[PDB]
Amino acid sequence: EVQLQQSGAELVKPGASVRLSCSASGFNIKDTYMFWVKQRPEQGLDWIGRINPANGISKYDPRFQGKATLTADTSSNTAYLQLDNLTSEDTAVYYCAIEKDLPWGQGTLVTVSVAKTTPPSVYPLAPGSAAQTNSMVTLGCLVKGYFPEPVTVTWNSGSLSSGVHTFPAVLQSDLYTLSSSVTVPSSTWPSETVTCNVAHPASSTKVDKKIVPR
Amino acid sequence: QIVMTQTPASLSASVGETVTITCRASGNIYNYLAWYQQKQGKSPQLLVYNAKTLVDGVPLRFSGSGSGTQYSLKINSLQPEDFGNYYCHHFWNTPYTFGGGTKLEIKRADAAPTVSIFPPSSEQLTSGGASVVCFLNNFYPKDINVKWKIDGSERQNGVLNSWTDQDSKDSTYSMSSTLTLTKDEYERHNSYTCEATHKTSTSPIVKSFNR
Ligand SMILES: C[C@]12CC[C@@H]3c4ccc(O)cc4CC[C@H]3[C@@H]1CC[C@@H]2O
Repeated sequence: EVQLQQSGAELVKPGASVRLSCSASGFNIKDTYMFWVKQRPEQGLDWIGRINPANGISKYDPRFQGKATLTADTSSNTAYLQLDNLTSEDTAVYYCAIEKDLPWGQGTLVTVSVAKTTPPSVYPLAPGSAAQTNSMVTLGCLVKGYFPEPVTVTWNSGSLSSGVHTFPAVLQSDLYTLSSSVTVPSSTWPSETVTCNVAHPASSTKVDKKIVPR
Repeated sequence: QIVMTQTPASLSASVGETVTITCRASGNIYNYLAWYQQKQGKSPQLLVYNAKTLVDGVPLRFSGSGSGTQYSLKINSLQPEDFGNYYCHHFWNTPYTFGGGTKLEIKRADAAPTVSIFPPSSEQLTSGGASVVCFLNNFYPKDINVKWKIDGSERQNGVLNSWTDQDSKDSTYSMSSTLTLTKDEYERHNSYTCEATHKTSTSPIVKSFNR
């Protein structure tokens, strides 16, 4: 299929440089004008540059001229973006795209920071003993004390889709805290089994904490 | 360089409502513009390019228009899934500047927060901290305040609140209020309380546990 895959997310200390690799599949970049976009946490879309892989002449927005470098090789269609002297003002989601009707890349998150990577402790949120029998109940998972973004919280390995709510983690002393709830009928709980599964790639840690009554 | 100024900054309209988002260019961009819809956490979606041209698969309700410096996107018969951010992309020349983005909320009939309170997790206790969580699911409008009555007196020291985006269907929100205490502080108090005062009931929604 005709689609682009960007590199994995990376954690970089301030000052260093990153080479992001956007791999296109199903077509050839030597015949497409590629460009990149920046997006700060909660902020807008910034145009970083543009490039024609064939010859290699790239145009940039003056703002990024001093740190962004669009480079592309046809040998493997892998477009690159080198970011020099990284500062916090760079921590953002960088997208890869082509100047045509083809969906952008999934974006590569570049988290510029000094904080060492830490695995999330997931805590099961079960009711403190209240008449739960009432149509449906609501239990949750509180994942906290982890860095860096992102993480993956799912209920019963994707089985539980409806009624799941995951909240955009919040920073604190450089650590994050995120939570998720699930509304399952009074029936499935606790006759059935329901547990959240949270995965944190950056630490190669995955975890299953069983939601059992107190 | 051609700077793009888009308006309105934030917006709200109900299902079925025709809307018009506008992007005005400092210099004539000769129809070289494109509108993108970015739903939270996802990648921009191309809706319209070359001024009026709509992408394949994009629902006929999304209309694009404009001329010279003024360009407008018109979403006729608004639908619940049309919420999110919208940007305009100029590419008459470099740099291909973006617009400021338009926020879009979906007007829906008010709904009240289904409050739930969960005392600290059995395990967490041993670490030396205790987060009492209260989930207030499926309400609207986002305008809402919860308060933490510790035992008798009021608490507001050390609380994290987060709101999800609008649901794909019921356009409702949700909030995760977390009062993070320390083992001892939690061990020296009983009736922790989550009082939700929302614009739907003069009598506040109250859920609490006694320990
Ligand atoms: C990629 C853009 C949207 C898609 C546009 C397109 C879309 C289809 C096509 O056949 C040609 C072009 C040329 C310019 C492209 C634009 C350049 C700026 C914008 O982001």
